Amino acid sequence: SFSPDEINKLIETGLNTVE
Amino acid sequence: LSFSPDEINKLIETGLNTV
Amino acid sequence: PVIRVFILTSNNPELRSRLLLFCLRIVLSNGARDSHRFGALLTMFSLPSATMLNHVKLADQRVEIDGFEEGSFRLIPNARSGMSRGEINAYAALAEDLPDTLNHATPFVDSEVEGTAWDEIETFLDMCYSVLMQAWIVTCKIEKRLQKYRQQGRINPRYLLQPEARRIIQNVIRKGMVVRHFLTFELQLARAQSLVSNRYYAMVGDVGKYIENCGMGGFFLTLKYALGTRWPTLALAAFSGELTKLKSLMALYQTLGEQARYLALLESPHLMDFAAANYPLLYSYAMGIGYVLDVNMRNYAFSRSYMNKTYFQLGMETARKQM
Amino acid sequence: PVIRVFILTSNNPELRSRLLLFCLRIVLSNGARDSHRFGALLTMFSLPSATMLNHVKLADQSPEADIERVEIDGFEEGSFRLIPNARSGMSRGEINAYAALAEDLPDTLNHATPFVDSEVEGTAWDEIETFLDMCYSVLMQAWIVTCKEKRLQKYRQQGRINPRYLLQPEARRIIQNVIRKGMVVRHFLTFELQLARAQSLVSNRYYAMVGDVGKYIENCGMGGFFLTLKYALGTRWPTLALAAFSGELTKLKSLMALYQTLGEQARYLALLESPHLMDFAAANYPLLYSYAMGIGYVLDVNMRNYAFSRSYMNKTYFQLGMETARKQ
Repeated sequence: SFSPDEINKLIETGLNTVE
Repeated sequence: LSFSPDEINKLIETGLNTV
Repeated sequence: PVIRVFILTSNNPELRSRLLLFCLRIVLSNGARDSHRFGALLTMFSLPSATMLNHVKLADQRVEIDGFEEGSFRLIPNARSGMSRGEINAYAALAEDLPDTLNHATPFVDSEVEGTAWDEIETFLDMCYSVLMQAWIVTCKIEKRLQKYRQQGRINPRYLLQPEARRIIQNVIRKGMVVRHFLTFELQLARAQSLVSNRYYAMVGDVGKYIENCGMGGFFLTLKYALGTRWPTLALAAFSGELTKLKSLMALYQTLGEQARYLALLESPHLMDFAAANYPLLYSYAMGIGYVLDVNMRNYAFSRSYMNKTYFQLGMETARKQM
Repeated sequence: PVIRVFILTSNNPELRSRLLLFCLRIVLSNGARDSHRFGALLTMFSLPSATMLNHVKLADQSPEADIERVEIDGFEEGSFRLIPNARSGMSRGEINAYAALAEDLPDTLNHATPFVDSEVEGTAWDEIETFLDMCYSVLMQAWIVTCKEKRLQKYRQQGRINPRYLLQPEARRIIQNVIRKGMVVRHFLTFELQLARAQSLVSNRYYAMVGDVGKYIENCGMGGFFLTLKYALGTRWPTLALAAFSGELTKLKSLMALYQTLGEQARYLALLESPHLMDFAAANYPLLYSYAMGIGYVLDVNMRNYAFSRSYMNKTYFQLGMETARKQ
């Protein structure tokens, strides 16, 4: 169901929201 | 000069029965 | 606890076929022990694989390459450059020790398969690929996959195994950590091409798509719908804990590298670290967002006990309001 | 930056030869960057290897780039201009830059060629035997300098490296330093050494020569460790129960358990520059190393050449070792 590539790893979303 | 695999040079942990 | 992998000294297809049908019987025999089943199963998987044979030599990770097959059976027992008389008769007895649930004392649904003259290379490779493809199908996550691989010609119906013979192979692979360790290498070589889609490795790559990232569905759906949107509701304080937890899980996937896509098959203890139960709020938020955005999300299960009913509705409301 | 590995759409020997010599000139050029030399060198090693070709994958977080396919080079020699296909993603500016790098050889190379013979690059690479002899000859010269004196005279006399394709010494040293700086290059070389060891290629002339070179590379810096295991410990000498050995015996137990734990990385500790390499140095067990050298001094005919002035050499436990193996 998912491609063998993970640009989905948005750690940037994580560290932005834990300000 | 060099050693092949077949590292039978692990008879020695039984050679460590003196431990 | 010795795992013996049989290697032959000749390409002639009649000997290759007899070795596979001999190893298949050991895997399915009543009296054999796991160690015997793991080694016979590795012998079957390595016959079409010059690369797995190159990982069976002293490697990997134990496995002794019993090999030394001159080696045609006299009938059902071997002739070894390597070992003893008593093991020849013991292995020969194990090959004729099938359970009564298999009709006509044969693993195949067609009683006259083993009697076939394995004269030519194509009748062995068609037999070898059909048997191994039925093995590959039961090694992860079968109802209708066989119907697909039958119509696509990946399994010759003449070489179908009886259902009991498939289920025993399924559990032997399940119990065999060493067997699944060598299966990962075949999947890794399946992708990155082989011989303009070698008929075997093209089929393995196809089966690979099912095995890779098995059990990571909730993890990737959460990364997609909850963290791919970057919507203001992510800053709710009830997400703060699961936010950092998903950040370590993402770091963990990157650190594992090649083994990351094979956690379920490799029996990694890290696999259930990725389960949705460890971040049930952001998971319910992601499912609500996916319910609205993606048409394929319904009907999903949504029957998990840790699914939060209100955070699912927050996700729906956050996603629906693209107005 | 990007590590560019060019590969072909054709089994054409002349194209395989031109790509080889193109890449060789990029490794030796004055103006190339380390990333250009690493990729140009991996391209050379990959030409006779189907395995390394499958190892170079962009899929999983690549610093590698296949550049994807290259059809042919510019036809007139002196035009090192690549011709990539669609979905290649290479801009004209980069084809001229690469063509300029292939002509920018240092002045220490006589006749502006990497080879001692000035008429080698001008050879018509018509037949696959002319390429394969050339490809194997220069790749072999790169394998000898990967190691950590003149084995060229050996390999020339015996199984072939063709003197016609001898590199000039300045070209060899530059390749040697690129391999040393390139961790990525040495990472792929281990897969070739592993493949030469497990042989379905016993008849392949290239992997046979790689496996012989690999005998020198594999377990480099492990001699003192394996000799100690062989002599001090290959048999149950009763002097092993001396209390002065009690500490080093457990040390070698952890060292041997370490060798098993690392698996196949254990064979290439010096090549991959692993910190664990020094853990196997004899200075961590000087008493037993001294005891094993004495045993092997009287037991083996060949150990006249090895015992050469070690700082931690005890010289008293050396005498205990020879007296233990003196009479059996």
